[PDB]
Amino acid sequence: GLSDGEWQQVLNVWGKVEADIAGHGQEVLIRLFTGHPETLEKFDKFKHLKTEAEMKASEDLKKHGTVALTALGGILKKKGHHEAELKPLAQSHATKHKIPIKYLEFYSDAIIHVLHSKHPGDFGADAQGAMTKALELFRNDIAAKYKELGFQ
Ligand code: HEM
Ligand SMILES: O=N[O-]
Ligand SMILES: [S]
Repeated sequence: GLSDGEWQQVLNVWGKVEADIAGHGQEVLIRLFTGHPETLEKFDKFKHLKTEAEMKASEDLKKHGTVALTALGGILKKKGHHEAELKPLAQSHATKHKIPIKYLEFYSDAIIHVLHSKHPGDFGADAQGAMTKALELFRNDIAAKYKELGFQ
């Protein structure tokens, strides 16, 4: 788990996302898709996009970015007591969307990158530590459900 101090830092950083959830959610998926084009292939409805500019221009991409980061935000605000929130995501991502856990690692990395890129000099070493631990906690708990489902 995380200490109370660490959860405080996590949710303080999340304040930055909450002020522009769609812009942050869009940049996260653009960073995913451009750094790891295999990820793009899991979305039939984005799979049409060839270029980053079409990605930037895509209002449905922004919308999905909003859906995804809102769901992460809700999970983070449970400070690890997130069993009921994780279950359906584990199930849909492992069994319907067929998303290898490695791609959730790429996604977590993309969140860190995007925070530094939008807030350079304002995402301090303590905050990156705490945010990385929360994301790892999420991945570990999801990984347990994937194992249960035989996906990984
Ligand atoms: C923190 C990580 C993530 C969160 C919180 C998240 C959340 C969500 C949510 C709330 C939905 C809609 C509800 C559902 O289908 O369960 C969704 C749909 C989906 N997610 Fe994720 N997701 C995450 C990571 C990923 C990653 C890494 C990928 C692929 C590389 C992915 C692929 C998808 C796909 C394909 C859909 C279906 C999209 C559609 O409507 O056509 N997700 N995600
Ligand atoms: O909760 N103090 O690390
Ligand atoms: S997603």
